[PDB]
Amino acid sequence: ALSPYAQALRHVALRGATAFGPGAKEMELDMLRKGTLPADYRPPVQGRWDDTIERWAYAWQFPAEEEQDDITKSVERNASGMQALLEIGNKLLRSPPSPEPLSGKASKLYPPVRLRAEELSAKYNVPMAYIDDSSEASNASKSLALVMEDVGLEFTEDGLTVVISALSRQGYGTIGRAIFDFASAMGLGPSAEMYRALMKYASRRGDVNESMALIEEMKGNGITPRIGNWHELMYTFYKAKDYPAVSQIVDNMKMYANIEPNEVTFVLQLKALAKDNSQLNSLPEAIQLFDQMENVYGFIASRPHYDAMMFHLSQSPRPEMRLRCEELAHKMELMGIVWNANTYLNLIRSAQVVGDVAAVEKYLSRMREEGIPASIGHLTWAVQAHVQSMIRIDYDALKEKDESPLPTWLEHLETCFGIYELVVRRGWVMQLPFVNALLRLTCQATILSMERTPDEAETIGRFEEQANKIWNHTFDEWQLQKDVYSYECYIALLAHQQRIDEAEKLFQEMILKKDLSPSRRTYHCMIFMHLSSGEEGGTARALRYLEAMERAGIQVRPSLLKKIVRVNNAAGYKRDMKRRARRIMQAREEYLARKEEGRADVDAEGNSILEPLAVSPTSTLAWWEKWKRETVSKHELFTEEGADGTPKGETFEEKNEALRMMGITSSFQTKDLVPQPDRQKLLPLIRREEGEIAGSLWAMDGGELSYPKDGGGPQGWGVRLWRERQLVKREYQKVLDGYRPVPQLSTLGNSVRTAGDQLDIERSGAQTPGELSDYRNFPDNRFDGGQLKPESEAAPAVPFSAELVWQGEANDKLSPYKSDEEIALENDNTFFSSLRRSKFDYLEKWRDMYRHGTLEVPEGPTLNFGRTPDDHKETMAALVRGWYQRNRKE
Amino acid sequence: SGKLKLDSICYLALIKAKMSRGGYAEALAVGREQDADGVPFLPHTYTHLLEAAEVADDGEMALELARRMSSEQWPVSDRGREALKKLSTRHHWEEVAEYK
Amino acid sequence: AGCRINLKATNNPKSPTHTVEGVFEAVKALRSVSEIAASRGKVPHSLIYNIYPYLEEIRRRKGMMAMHPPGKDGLLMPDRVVDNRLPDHLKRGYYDDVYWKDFFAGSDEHLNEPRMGLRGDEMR
Amino acid sequence: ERLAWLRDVWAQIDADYRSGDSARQETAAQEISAALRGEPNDYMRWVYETKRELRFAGPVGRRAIQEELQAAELPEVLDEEVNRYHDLKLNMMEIEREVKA
Amino acid sequence: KRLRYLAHMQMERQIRCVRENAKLFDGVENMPEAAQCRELYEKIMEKKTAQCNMTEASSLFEKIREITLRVIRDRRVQSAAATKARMLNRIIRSLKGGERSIAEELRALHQQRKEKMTMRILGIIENDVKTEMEWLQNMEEAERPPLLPIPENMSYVSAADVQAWRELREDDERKAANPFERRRRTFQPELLGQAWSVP
Repeated sequence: ALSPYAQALRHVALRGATAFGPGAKEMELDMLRKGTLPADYRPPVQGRWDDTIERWAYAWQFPAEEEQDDITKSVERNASGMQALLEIGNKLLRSPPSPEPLSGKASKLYPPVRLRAEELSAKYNVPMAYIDDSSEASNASKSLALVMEDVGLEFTEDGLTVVISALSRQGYGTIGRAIFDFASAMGLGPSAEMYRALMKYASRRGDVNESMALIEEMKGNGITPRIGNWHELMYTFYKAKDYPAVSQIVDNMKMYANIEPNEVTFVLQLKALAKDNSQLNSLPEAIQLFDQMENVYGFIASRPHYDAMMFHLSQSPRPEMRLRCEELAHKMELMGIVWNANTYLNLIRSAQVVGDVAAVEKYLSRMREEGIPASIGHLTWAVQAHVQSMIRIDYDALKEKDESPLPTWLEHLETCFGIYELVVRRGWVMQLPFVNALLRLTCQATILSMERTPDEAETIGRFEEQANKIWNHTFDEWQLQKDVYSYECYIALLAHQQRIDEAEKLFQEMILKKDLSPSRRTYHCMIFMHLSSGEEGGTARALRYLEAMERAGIQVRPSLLKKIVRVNNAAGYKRDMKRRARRIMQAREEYLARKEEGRADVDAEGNSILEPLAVSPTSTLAWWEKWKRETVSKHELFTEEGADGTPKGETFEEKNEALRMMGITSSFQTKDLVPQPDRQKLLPLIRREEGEIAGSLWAMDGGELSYPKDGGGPQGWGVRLWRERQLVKREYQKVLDGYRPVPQLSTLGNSVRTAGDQLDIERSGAQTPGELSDYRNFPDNRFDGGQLKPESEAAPAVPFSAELVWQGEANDKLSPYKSDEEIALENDNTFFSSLRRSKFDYLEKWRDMYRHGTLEVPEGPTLNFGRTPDDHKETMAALVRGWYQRNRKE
Repeated sequence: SGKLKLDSICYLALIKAKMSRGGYAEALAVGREQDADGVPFLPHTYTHLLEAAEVADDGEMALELARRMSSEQWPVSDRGREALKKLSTRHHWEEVAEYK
Repeated sequence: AGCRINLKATNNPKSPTHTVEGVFEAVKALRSVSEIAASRGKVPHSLIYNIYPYLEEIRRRKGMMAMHPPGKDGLLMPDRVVDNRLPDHLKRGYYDDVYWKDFFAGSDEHLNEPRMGLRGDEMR
Repeated sequence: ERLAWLRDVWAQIDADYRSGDSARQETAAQEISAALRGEPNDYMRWVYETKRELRFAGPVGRRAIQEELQAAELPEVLDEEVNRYHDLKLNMMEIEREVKA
Repeated sequence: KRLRYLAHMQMERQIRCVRENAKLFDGVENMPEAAQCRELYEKIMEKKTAQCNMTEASSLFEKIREITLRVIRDRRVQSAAATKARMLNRIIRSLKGGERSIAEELRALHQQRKEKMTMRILGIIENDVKTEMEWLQNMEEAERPPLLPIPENMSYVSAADVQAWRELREDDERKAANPFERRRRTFQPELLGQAWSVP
């Protein structure tokens, strides 16, 4: 991951002065001319035939031109023609002409520039629009024809279709319909293409009712709805966010309309399935449809097909789907379809869904090298990649290693904030998804902090403060409007904070005030919040949300149902604790009210009865009895109960206070002081495979012993110890392979070691064989007493090779997001990096400078590695002079 | 305050408490707070706000409340009309603004 | 699994090679649920599990506007109706404030004219 | 990633070869001949040995190794390669040849 | 990191300097002068305590300085820096005028440098030999027969000890009865699994 400038620098550093000399083929030509070309080398014998061969070989990746010459787009860009068409349409709408012969000159609206016209048209099969009778309608038609000719369209059905499509794309539906009606009345037949041009206006806006009315009108006018009309209907439903309707229209078109789908139909279906969420099999349906198009129909996938399929596949975190997306991209580049912004966006999406910041940065660097300028969406999905990586952090392994994830969280947050600073410095207009990604990052950071470090309240407060600041200030600083995704993120944060009042307040504000449709993620968050809340009616409110989803059409998933069941079963604990707390408070009140209010060996008949002898006063059972009888009552341990419906005493502070009131000093003051037997890696394996290694851990009185038999045989001590030693050997093999840390020094190991080893271990105080190795290999770090110094005392040398451009860019942490111009200005800011900007452009410029003598390049490889063990030393030796020249001041 | 999505009844209760304590300017401030929080003004809120505003002699507040009530076309009550005519005559705001 | 072998039709029924070949051919001719679901275009889990949301997977994909009843001006998405997307437990208070104008706001005649009077007195 | 690193290494080799200096041409030629005949690279053996040493080294020693090699363009070597190389048995015939020589 | 490395280098150089100075002057701990210097330093510390109470010894400082300088002078320890400052300067200034003399000076300097390099090779060889030989000697001494313990008087617990330990025994019994303080007793030795109660 390097910028093209640093890549060119590393190229020259690796190739020395040979890079700017003749190429490999030039050297081969020189050798062939000299006659000393080696036999194994292919000789450049015939220039023309070699050129033809190389061109034939290169032709297979040659990209076919997919440029479309859109006449509609040309009409739209023609501003003067647009206003002429608009004024003509306004005239035709407000004051429609009249089919009278001598009205053109009488009417000032359409100034001019026997035999019946209708009879002539009927006899000669000609439209009434081509007849000049000095009529008002004739003048209007002539003006329209002149305007269309000026724009570049003939006054015919195709030209009318083009102009109506151009109008409809830029709104003006009424004007387009007026022009369509005028053409129909002037005899230019209202073809299905003209009806599609009309339908474009409704399709862009998404008016399903208008599109269906247009279809019905076309049917009633005796005109069969064609494949283009059905495509426009499908696009109308897609823009109206009814995606299964597209598939339904496709099925009905195949069955009843009997129209064979084309590549455009397949692209529309793929888009609809990509954005569809009504059924869980949308991705398998899209994959099967793509295979059907490839094999049965015999079509060849184009850029729209590949983009739609990659966009759909970059939505699932499954590695199989990610591999499919990568294979599709590779096939696209092999088939002569050069990658572009959408392709890189799809790749970044596929990487970010699984949380590969390295892959995202590699994609960004490759895009920068290939010269495709990064857009705002790529940075947004890079931020999303950071969010997903923070989610995917292995917190279990971090806890096992006793490592705080806070530095990693801070690193991710500062990287994303640096990206935001770069965006605001570049002058780009701030997009809503970028701020939404930042808000999601802050909310997820707060949630992860709460889930992983519940005791460190300071970082949780900082994360919540950042999230609140973003939500309250950034959206209206950049004049942006909060959307469903931003509401989803903030409501998820509130739900995890268990602020149900504020969460529902935001939810109903979003529904009623701003008229937004909450996402399925928002519904899931609300349901899970209410299920986790132990208060009465929580599951009732959760079912209310679920039935709201059902009656609003939100997808209900078996994963959602399973998680509902699991979360309800889990929150049963909190529900029970609250229910017990209610009776605890009642009992405390009754106890306070009671406080305010204020023969052993002879039976009833008088006979002497047996009595058990007194137990030993020193017995632990007697101690427990006396402690129970003499300690404070359970009602006076805590006066006020917990903050949220639960009894006090769950926190360690409250537990220690209660034990102190009961007269017991808790040895486990902190949570970490508990042994935490879930971290054991060796004992659980032995218990799982062989048996209870302890044996006498659970013994009442000479019973419940897990020990081998006395006799021996297959179930004896020898076999038991042999199997245990085999398991320990397996664990030691893992340690040697590096899957486990090297163990410390044991008493048995020390007693086994040689006398010198024991002596140096004792005199150094080393706890590990690694510490022993350090003590033996660094004699200078020994105290005069023989003890080894702490590791912090030693400071290793810092080679200057880390100051190289590529070395400093490797750990930049912001270079992949930085544009190449920014990096060039940051590093050089001179004519040496002035120059599109690419590694080969830099190489050409530097070669010209070398040939003109304005650049000094040392002959031989400046950067050396991979061939000799002492290669970094030679690199430093060759770079010392340059480092000193760079660092000295004159 | 900032936790439950309070409604017209709650804001009217707050206005009633303010007017009972005599803080008519406080009641107008509560009305402004409700407007900022986005809860729409119902006819009871309009009547109470007109009473408080035209007792406290807040001409601009009365103008804003009356114009918004007219735009929303809520049915005006007898209490609102009788508490409106007082300032409508004293300040002549309707007379000078040609507002009906 | 359960395997049944019948080699009566063969000339030599006591043929271990026939037995193993038949078993291996039966195993070879077997499709996995993943392959079947991929061929059909369905989710593999929605083929062997009894969950009621899976019932939607065996229907034909059709539009939500068509599935749900139409609105006032034509077809309408079910997510565009507040009475649909808003849970019933939250339809009190602010919802009533928002929708008060749908009942108690309008023209003076609309608000004051009694609609429950005699409507045929003139004819009578 | 390994192929990119090796491409850079062989770019260095090609720079030595196509240069024109006699010694550089000779060393590049012998390296190319060894690679074509499959003779193992001593650099990879050194990398495996130093990776195992870094794995089994203590805090101070491993920190010194890491800080000294932070700038060297060492390949990204999985621990499996190091384990394989270390577990490969020694060649007794080569040992005999070396001791006799 | 560079600042830490430089500070570490300077600290290690100073440590080696002070350690070699102590090694060279290990023999200056001679009783006659040591007693006088100890008495003078005791007087100096008394003066320092008087100053602290307030909140000369300069003559004592000068006497100790003279003693130290005379000891260093009679020991006449070689100074490598002085050798560099003297020999090189003398030969340069003496043989600068004559070109052949400066050439023979250069060749003599080369001979000295070669001898120095051979000496440093011998030094690293000597250090390696010392380390290996010490390790081998320790390995050989792993088989050293143990020391013979000296005999003491016969073990016995007296009635005075019993009377003085009665209260400790009672307190430890109470602790043993307590499930929480049972492990925190003062005298709780165990042979195998049995704690030895106070006699």
